[PDB]
Amino acid sequence: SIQAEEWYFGKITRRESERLLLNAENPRGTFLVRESETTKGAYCLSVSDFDNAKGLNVKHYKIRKLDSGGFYITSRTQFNSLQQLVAYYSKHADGLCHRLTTVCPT
Ligand SMILES: COC(=O)c1cc(C[C@H](NC(C)=O)C(=O)N[C@H]2CCCCN(Cc3ccc(-c4ccccc4)cc3)C2=O)ccc1C(F)(C(=O)O)C(=O)O
Repeated sequence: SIQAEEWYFGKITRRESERLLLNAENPRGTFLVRESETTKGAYCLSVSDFDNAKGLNVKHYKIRKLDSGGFYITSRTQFNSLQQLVAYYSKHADGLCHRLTTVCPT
């Protein structure tokens, strides 16, 4: 039950998730999952990043969910649940700006 996972912020906006992520105390990979503002049934993985080029910044990755059942960022790499997706991405950067590290403070 996703509503329960501590990294699931549910119904919060894009701007708010960015206000939470852009804290100077956040190390690369700080993250939360929320509802997509415009695609029903889609979610967004908001992730903090940091480089000398841009400094502290946020990326937003859409997570699709099929009725066949899979959750994914790229259809090539799918998961049976949001949790497993999160777990995978905490060990693999792959196409993400950085691997999932720590849950975003509130
Ligand atoms: C303007 O925005 C939107 O409409 C909107 C848009 C996005 C996508 C996001 N758009 C914005 C304006 O935030 C974006 O472009 N992120 C990039 C982030 C950087 C990577 C590049 N890329 C393409 C891509 C390439 C590779 C991979 C990848 C990842 C892991 C492994 C393999 C490949 C993922 C994506 C993305 O999707 C997500 C949520 C909402 C949205 F629903 C909304 O309603 O705004 C929201 O904020 O809620």
